[PDB]
Amino acid sequence: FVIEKSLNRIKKFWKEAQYEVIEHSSGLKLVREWDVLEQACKEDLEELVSMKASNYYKIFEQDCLDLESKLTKLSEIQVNWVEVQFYWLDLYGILGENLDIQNFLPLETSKFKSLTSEYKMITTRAFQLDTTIEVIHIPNFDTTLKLTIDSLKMIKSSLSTFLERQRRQFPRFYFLGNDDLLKIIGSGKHHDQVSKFMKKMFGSIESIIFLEDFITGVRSVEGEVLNLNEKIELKDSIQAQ
Amino acid sequence: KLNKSSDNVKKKIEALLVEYLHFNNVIGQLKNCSTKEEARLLWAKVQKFYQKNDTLDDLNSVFISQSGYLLQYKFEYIGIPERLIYTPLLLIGFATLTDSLHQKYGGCFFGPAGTGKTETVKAFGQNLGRVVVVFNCDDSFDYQVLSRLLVGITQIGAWGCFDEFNRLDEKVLSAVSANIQQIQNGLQVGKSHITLLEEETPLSPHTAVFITLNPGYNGRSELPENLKKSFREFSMKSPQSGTIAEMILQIMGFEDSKSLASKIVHFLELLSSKCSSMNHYHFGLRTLKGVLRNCSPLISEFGEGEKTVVESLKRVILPSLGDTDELVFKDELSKIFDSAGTPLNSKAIVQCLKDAGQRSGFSMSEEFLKKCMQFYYMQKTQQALILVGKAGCGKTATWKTVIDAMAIFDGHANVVYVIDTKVLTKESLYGSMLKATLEWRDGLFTSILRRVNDDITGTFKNSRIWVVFDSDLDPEYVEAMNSVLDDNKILTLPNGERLPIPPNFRILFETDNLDHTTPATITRCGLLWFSTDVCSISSKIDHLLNKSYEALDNKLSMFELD
Amino acid sequence: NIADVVANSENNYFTMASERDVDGTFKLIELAKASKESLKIIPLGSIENLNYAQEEISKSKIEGGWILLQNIQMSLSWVKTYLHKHVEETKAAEEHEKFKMFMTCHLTGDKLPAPLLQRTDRFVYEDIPGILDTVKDLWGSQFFTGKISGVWSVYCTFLLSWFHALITARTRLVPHGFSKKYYFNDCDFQFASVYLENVLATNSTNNIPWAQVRDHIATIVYGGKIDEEKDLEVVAKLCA
Ligand SMILES: Nc1ncnc2c1ncn2[C@@H]1O[C@H](COP(=O)(O)OP(=O)(O)OP(=O)(O)O)[C@@H](O)[C@H]1O
Ligand SMILES: Nc1ncnc2c1ncn2[C@@H]1O[C@H](COP(=O)(O)OP(=O)(O)O)[C@@H](O)[C@H]1O
Ligand SMILES: [Mg+2]
Repeated sequence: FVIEKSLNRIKKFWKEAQYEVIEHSSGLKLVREWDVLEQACKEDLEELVSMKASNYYKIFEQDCLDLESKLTKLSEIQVNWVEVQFYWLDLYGILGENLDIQNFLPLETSKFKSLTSEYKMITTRAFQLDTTIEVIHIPNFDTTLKLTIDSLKMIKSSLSTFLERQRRQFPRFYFLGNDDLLKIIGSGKHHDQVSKFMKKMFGSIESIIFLEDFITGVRSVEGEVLNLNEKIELKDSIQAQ
Repeated sequence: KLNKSSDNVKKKIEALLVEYLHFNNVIGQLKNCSTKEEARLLWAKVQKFYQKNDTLDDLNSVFISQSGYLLQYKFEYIGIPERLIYTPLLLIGFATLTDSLHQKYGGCFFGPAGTGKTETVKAFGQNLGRVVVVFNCDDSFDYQVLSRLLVGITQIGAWGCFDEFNRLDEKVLSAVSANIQQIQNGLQVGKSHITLLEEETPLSPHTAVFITLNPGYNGRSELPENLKKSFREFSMKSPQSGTIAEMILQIMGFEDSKSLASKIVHFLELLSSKCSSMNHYHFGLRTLKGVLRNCSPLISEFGEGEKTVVESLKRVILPSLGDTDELVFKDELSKIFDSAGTPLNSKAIVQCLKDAGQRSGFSMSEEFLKKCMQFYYMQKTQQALILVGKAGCGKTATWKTVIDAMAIFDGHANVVYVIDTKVLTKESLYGSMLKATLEWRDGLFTSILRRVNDDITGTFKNSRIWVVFDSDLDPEYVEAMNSVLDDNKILTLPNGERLPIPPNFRILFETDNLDHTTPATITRCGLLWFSTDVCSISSKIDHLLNKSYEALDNKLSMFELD
Repeated sequence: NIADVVANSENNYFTMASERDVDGTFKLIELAKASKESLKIIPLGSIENLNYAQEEISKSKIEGGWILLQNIQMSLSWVKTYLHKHVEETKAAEEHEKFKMFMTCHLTGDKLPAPLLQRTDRFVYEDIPGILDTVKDLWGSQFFTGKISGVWSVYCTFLLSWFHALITARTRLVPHGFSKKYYFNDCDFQFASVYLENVLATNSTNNIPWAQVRDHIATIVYGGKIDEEKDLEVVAKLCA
């Protein structure tokens, strides 16, 4: 019973464990606290593998093998699931919240929308189970997560290449982080919040002076106004770079 | 024309006067030369500007000549930067940098901190019309950002300066040394494209890298061996403090500026030699420049005489000094200078302090009034203050009394948030991010900063805000508000958005030890030092008795109580 | 000498250390031309040279030719990660074709790995040439590249070579001469020679600009490294 009680405790814990979810503004179900159940699964797997060392392992070998298989499947599910959520959450900050960036990247936006719909369907299917161990019984759950993580990583690589090309277009952008560069790029129709990054990419220049749709000049960090010779005309379709 | 000009054009005239004083100094030196050979010698060292005429190219029609080497002038906007005074050491530094750049080498300055290496590099960049970008080292600074910045520098052809290149972890040090060596070899050889950040990027031939090395624990810090071949070191001697002070005083309009500068420099070096060495004692060039800058608000109150200088020295130097050094400071001030010791604009505020202290129960002794005056005059200039003493000095009594007195005097309400910086974790003080769902939590300091900035009630505009960090401060906690401490005065969160602090937002550190704070923090904040108990041993007994009596008065009859 | 310790020893690994003032790569070139030749100079440095070295050493351990690595002190990181493990794996140099590995380090340089140093044979270079020998070497090496300007350039180069030799001779004595140990490599000589050529080209073919030549050489070229007024005035009076 010194082993029976440990196996019963493992089963009892896994018959009640369930991930905590918080609703997202896009309708997705985000999971909080990935660490607790992952650590519990890993520790239970270590306990199961150390159980085989005891010579009393034969009596409960069948149950130990069933639990070992179930927990290995759950670990393989969790490892992909956490990072799928991480990549989707990172990419949603870039795409899906700004129309201009979506216009710049139509293929990436379409693929991201399809991935979001598929992941939403999978998560809605999985969270009805009310238990985190029953998710392994969902058919092709792991393969769907692998496809989603691969597509999200490829989208992220495409986005990174696009940002590097954008920097190479205007080398001053290298002084701005990816977040700031995307804030500049997405500011298509506005083209007035770019001035907040002037002190970062242009050094002395603090902001820009816009008159109607013309750039009359810039001003330094000391408040000195510099007036351009020919005022630059801005349109809605003109790129920030 | 300076005295009758608006502030924006006052800055421009003050920046021009530095160069015109340099012109006058050079012409005066050339006049006294007894030989044409000596005149040519002296004229060679001085940085001479020229404009080409046979070259149609407009942006490259102006070049700089010093010691026979020609450097082009890039017409980048530099604004109205704080111009450095043209000391002979500055001209030697310019000549060294020009000598290094003529061979497509690098430039390196080394020497004790405070000799003006970073500022010399920046001023050399300014004189050529470039904006030298500074790479602060070991300041929340990783290697990916260094790779990105170096790629940007190479591609745009700007000048880069590695301030404090001696302090940074060895791994990033080696990686950045490799990248810098690649850049320098690409410059010397002349190849169009170089391979850094695992990518082949174009290299502009106008790129340059400068490195400043502050002294290490052993002594003179040295470049890594690989970089030693592509860089030309240069020792930065002690700056000509007399010339700097003299020119600054002359620009400020002070009469007898030469004697005033000599007296200030002599007094500060006497303080350095006489006072007991403490880690928070800095009487270098930065302290002298702060004293000189602090004279400007005092000009209206006192004038442009020596008394303004003496009063500014008492405002800046004195409150940071210990008990044994206060008498040394007083003796040196009485010896070098001569002042009447009569402070102006210290009559109504003194009465407000007396009223507030009487209301709170404190006894206005000499020491307590002295410390309250030092706090009140310190808080006018510095946004952040550090009150240091021993347990029971009177720090919280001092700032509570002064805050109440200022509330009475100016009529401005005071909102005081007392925060124990060490009780709360950093994630609980500045807020934390959920790595699983990316939901930012405000925290404590950021929440009240938001409330102050987003003053929906409209009261924080007409009131002062104080946040007192009562617990002892440590470098890690103050590292998250170093941006607030800088002139930027914005709270740079790790993520989310940036919060700018209003002019009303004051930060106080009511600590008792300074054994861990970096010198940058204490030189960015007004340090007030308590070396002795503010009140006597009987004033405290009287105050405690009065407090107990007023506590009992709520439940006891008048006759019994009296 | 290096020849005797190379011949008498059976190990194929040598570490010929020296002071930062003088390097004995020419001595090793003379040794190579004396016997077995096939010596390749591998200057450690940037990543391209790093890869070239890590490939050339592997090629040489098979083809058997000699190879020399200069300034391990600026490539410890690759040595700890590559050279140390490579020499440990190829400590059986006899199974491969016989080849000789030479490392030039600095006594005042950084710490070297203990197993590498204890396995390899060690040697120290102390041959400090006299003033006249240094003058002769500098005078000979200048003209292998040809002439650049008039005869006054040659005269100024001669004067600068003598000055460089005197400075390097003085820098080896402490506290007499220079109060601190300073290293005046060939970069200082190159910079001074370029400045002399510039001042001769721009000004005139006359003996006029000495007043600024001395000041520039004393206070910027050879005076940059110096942070002591005594050594600065020593260099100034030597220039005068
Ligand atoms: N003028 C005064 N007259 C009488 N008592 C005074 C006077 N000034 C200060 N005190 C006494 O000294 C103390 C002032 O506060 P105190 O310096 O202890 O606080 P703190 O700075 O928050 O604490 P700590 O220095 O121990 O970290 C109180 O005990 C108060 O009664
Ligand atoms: N030639 C100069 N003229 C005016 N001010 C100077 C000069 N050199 C240095 N300073 C002052 O010295 C202060 C500190 O110099 P800094 O460049 O910070 O030294 P370091 O480079 O060693 O950190 C600066 O605030 C600067 O104003
Ligand atoms: Mg500096």
